[PDB]
Amino acid sequence: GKGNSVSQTAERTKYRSVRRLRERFLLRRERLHRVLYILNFLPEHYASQIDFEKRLGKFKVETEPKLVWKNTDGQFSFLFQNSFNEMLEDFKAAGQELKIPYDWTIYHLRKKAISQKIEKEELAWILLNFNHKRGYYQLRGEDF
Amino acid sequence: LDKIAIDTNILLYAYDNRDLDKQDRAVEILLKKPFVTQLVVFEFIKVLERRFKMDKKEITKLTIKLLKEVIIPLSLHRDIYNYSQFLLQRYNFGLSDILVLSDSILNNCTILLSEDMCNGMIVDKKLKIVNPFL
Amino acid sequence: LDKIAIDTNILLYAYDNRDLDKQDRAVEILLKKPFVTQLVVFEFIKVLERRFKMDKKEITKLTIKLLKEVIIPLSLHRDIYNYSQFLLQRYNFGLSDILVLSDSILNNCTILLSEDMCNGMIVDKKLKIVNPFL
Amino acid sequence: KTVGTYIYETLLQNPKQKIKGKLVRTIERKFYKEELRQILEKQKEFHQELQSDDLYNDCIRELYRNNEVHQLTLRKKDFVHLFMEDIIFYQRPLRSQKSSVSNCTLEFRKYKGENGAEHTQYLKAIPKSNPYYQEFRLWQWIFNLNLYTKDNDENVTKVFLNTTQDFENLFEFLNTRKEVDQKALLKHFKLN
Amino acid sequence: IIYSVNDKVEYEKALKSFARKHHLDESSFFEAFRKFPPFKSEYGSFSEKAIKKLLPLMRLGKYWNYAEIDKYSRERIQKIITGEYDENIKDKVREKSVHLTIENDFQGLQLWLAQYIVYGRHSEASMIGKWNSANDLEVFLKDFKQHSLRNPIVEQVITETLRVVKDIWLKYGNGTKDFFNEIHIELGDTRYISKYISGILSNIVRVEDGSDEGVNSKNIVPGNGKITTQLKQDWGLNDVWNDLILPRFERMNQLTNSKDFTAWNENHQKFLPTVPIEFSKGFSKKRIDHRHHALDALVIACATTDHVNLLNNQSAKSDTKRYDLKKKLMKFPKQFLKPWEKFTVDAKHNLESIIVSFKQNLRVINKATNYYEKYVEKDGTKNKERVEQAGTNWAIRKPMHKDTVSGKVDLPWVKVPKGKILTATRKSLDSSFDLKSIGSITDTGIQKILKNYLAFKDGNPELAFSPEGIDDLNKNIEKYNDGKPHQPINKVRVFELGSKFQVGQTGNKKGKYVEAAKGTNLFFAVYEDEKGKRSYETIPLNEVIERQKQGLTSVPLENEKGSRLLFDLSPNDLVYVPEIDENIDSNFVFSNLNKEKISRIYKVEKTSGTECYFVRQDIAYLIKQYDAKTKIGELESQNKLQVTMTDDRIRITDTCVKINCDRLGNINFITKEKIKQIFNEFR
DNA sequence: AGACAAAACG
RNA sequence: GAGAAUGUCGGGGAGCCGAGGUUGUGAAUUGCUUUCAAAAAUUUUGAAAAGCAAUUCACAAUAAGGAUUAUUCCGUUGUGAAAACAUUCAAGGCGGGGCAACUCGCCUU
DNA sequence: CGTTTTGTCTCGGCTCCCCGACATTCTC
Ligand SMILES: [Mg+2]
Ligand SMILES: [Mg+2]
Repeated sequence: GKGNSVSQTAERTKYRSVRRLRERFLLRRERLHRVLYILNFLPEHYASQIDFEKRLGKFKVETEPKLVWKNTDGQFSFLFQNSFNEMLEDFKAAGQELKIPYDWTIYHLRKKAISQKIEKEELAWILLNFNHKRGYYQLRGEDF
Repeated sequence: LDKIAIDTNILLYAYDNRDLDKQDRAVEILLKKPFVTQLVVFEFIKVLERRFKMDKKEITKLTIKLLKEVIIPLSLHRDIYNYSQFLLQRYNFGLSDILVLSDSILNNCTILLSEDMCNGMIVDKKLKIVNPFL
Repeated sequence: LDKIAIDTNILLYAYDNRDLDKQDRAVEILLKKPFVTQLVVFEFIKVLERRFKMDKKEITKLTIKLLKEVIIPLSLHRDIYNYSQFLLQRYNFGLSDILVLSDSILNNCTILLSEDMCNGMIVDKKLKIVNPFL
Repeated sequence: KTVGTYIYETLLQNPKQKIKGKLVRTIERKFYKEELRQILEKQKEFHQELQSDDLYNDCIRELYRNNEVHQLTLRKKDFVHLFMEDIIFYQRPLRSQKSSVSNCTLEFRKYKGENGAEHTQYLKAIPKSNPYYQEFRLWQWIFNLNLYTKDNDENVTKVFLNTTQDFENLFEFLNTRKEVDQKALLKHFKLN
Repeated sequence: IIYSVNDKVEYEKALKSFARKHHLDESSFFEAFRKFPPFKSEYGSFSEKAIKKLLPLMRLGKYWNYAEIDKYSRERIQKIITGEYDENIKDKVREKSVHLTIENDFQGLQLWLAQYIVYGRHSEASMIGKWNSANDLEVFLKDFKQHSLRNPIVEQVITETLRVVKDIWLKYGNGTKDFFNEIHIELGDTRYISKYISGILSNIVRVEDGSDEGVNSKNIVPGNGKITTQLKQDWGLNDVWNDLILPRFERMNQLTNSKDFTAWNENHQKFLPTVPIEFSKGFSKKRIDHRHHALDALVIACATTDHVNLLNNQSAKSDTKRYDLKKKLMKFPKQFLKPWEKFTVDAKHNLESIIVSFKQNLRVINKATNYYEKYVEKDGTKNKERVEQAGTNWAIRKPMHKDTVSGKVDLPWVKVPKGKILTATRKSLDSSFDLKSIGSITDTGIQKILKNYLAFKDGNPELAFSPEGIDDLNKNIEKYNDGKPHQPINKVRVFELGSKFQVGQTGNKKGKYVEAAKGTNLFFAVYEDEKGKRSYETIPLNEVIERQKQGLTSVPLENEKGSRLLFDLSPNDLVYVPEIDENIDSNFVFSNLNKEKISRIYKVEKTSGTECYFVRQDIAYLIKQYDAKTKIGELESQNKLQVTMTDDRIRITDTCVKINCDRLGNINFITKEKIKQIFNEFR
């Protein structure tokens, strides 16, 4: 009587659009994986678990690799120690604390890359992080 | 009041139309949802594929049809072989007929419908053969 | 690690001594207590009574002996006919062989041993036929 | 400063800050694109692999082994364009809806398919912005036009549009405009 | 250029290229045209070709020239001026084209004239059409296109109406031509289906003699609520309906232990159904059943064109001219005469023997086709084209699970009965957290802190767990945690003990536990053992998915104990519950259906575990629903019962027997002819 | 808001 | 009644994108419970492990699943037994458009 | 076991096709 998405077809289309966005994000990630592997940027432990022959760029079945966490004999260790130490130095200068999660180093590298050299694995981490968050954009544009 | 089973010949006479009266009689039985033994089903499949050469697809579809709506298959009883050996000493029939009777009795079937089994004969005081077409 | 079933031909080659090597191979299989389908048992009984004319008593006794000590019968699965119809579209074999494969798969059998079934062929990604005598 | 360093400094000041979903939820893609362009440009000055034309060609073939046209087009670009423009920030355009446009009620076409049948293809309607449709509509309006006098409400027409010259004049006047109204049309004939 | 290149970079490149090919300075040109507003999306009735054809005829003066008229139109012009005879030219033409004596008269032609001249049809004359059998109707149904009407609801209603009309035609007239002498329609927003259905159905009741011409056949007689209600009141069908629905109202009286649901009246000397004012929000005596639709159909069917004319134009301007219709149709103006003597008796006897037929949607898996772009190698060349996906790829036609995903936990301090698991999900901390709820948090330190805070707030969650209260608690978490520090609290994992299944089996999907989606318990299996006792089960949608993928039946034919499957029930299925004394083992004989038998027909509504809820087939809306406060309802808390509504109150699933009904509500039971045909079709 | 699916309460 | 044109209000379908939430992996910090495992006066303090979490960050999945390597996808819609379909669907040619892929029109069967 | 109570994924932008209802002018 009033009308509120009262249609099975509309709901199906909504689900389909969600799935399509997800699939295209995955495709972008896989293409990044392939390009970086050819460029020889990915860390060896990370690259080892990604298929590059049949299921291109995809993770090998029953694996959840992390670019920065290396698993040696069941123990996970952070990959970028010196960058973490630099971030801790900056935090100490800011006078806050000296105990922070390792993964915060991504933002310190993002700041540092603007005017300093960073390791290639760090660049790959940064690029995938950018792929994760793309931002708002309108196709037409037409600056008002 | 009395569990009733059937043999292959009943369903064959149903499937055959050369003999209108006998086909009618057999179809009349089937209106009562009579029980049946899986070996009857398998033998029916064989005869269908050999004498009538009907397609495998059609025979399977009709088997499913009948087993779903008309008749009721009887679960195979694990004591069929031992009982059949028990029946063989006192009874001299075809081992196939003996197996059919063994499974029918093991499922408490009270009446078996068939022609080529010496009608009226009682098997171990538990199941009397009935010849319906007479 | 893999459920194993057999067909009639294995037990026949066991029962036949014209071919010492093949009989030996078939008996060698039987040392592993392979599973089997009731339809295999019935077909074995028929072939025994037709080709070899063996007595009903002796055939029944041997069936009981084998089913008791060597092999393991597989309970008939009520989904045999529907699955067989499902298999018929993708597979063109004898309806008897299709029924045997249907029951074997429905019982989680992982390997079926037989000759006249186009060895090495995989049935619905669940059971690979193995030809042992080669 | 770029979004990354903004987040970094907000994190330095308040180590308890929630970033995802609280500090920055959604912002114009221009911020991300600018930050990534700056980062890639700066790093291209240090890592030789970003300057190896062989590696650029290798990546292009990897992604576009079957599209020689796009390979050739990309061969004139660099890793910066490949990373931002083609891979990360590539947004597909809308699908064409022209196939769903209605069909003409008058003109058909007939053709015989591979099945030995003879079936009809339809002609799509004309976009109303088309000059042809504009002319058609303008002629229709001209023909339907007819004037009346306020005082006695009589069909005063046939005295101002009676010869083909009058109609040619009206059509010439209408073409030059984009819209007509009471005052313009009445003033045309000198009427008020 | 403006219309086809709808893209910024493309548009500027096209602009610059155009400015180069034509010797125009590309300095102010792009500035002028870089901000051209895009054309609005709208299209005309005709294509470009038709407009090009029609313009030459419409133009006049210097813009008009004879040579601009195509060959066929010029031939037609020559024929018309000549006045000769052509089969493609009608008499109405020469009537209209009397003035077009000379070729020069073919100037300034309006749309209709030029249209006819170019194509030879005086605009759209329609085809009227006439169906000669049910084959035409079924073809119409087959070629119907989806999404072709206002909304899915009207489309579904119209399509089902057409299917029902076809079924009636086949059953009662063998689909023979002009079997239906006349068709009447009524609706009682919904107006949309008023005209489309009449237009479609005119093809069945039309006359080809030329008398019946128009948008709708003269035999289609739409009614109005006035005629229907006045016939119903005058004809006493209101009395029949009241009698039919009364027993529900005495049942409600017993249930309430009162007498406010039935009112004595002395003018008729009987009880009339009624509702107390408090339960009179939107009550309507008609909508509480499904048979009033049929009653209205019956009322409409006997209303002749005279009745509708009389009650739509009762204004006569003179008593005499409409006195004839009054006498022919009204007893002496007091009441209308019955269509025949026993109309009330026939209507009662028919209404009491109407089985409601319910449409069912049991789609689970359906084949789907996937075409994707891909480079194919043909004739030594790689070309992009659409390849079809191989293998069997099913599409699941139901939601497999609810959206919320919970994690599995093991709390030593809670007892887990066998066959059940604990699943915890995050929830926001708000005023809805009382001690009972606070007892369902997995973390014990959080339980301690929350209990302490709530106690400090007089044990009032509304005050304790308001946003201000939560802020204060986070500020001072020390005081409620024995002084030991603690991270702020914003969300807490609450656990529930139940039966939740994993979402999948790959990756981390094994760590996701979900509940069955709404309306997915579509199958309810009933087995029976050799003894006779019945076993009941509810098959999960997933198991049904594998079973149907394997080509097997949805419900297993045998349970774990080996009890044979008696049958499976699904929502909207109809079952018959025999009387307590009745022994329906091989009954059948589903033709002698009297009011008593039909009164014992129930419809499945929902299922869970071993529980199956039923509602009598003729019930549409409850007299009163259930409210947690008053705690009364026509069918208790669930608005549906596991047992019969009659005083016997027997378990329906214990003795019910499934039945099968067609679109027209006729039961189907195996018969001699049926069995014969079963393998006659194979013979 | 509605009504299913199942926990929860006796 | 039908047709053409121009406006107002609604409805339907499809498409390109965005932000969270949830579950799980790893980490930083702080807790609750149990057991070990000591010191001390049944009770108090300390190390370790396990269960449950909290705050924050990186990452994985997001209908089970099935394709594919195109900058492609199918999976909650309808019909109904064919487990088959609808929702893409011919050929040419003459042009417009672009860094080109690709896109928009015209003409004849 | 029989009955009642309870919880159930949520929000933003923009474009491009179609249909219908109601008005106005005109024609058949
Ligand atoms: Mg026999
Ligand atoms: Mg064989």
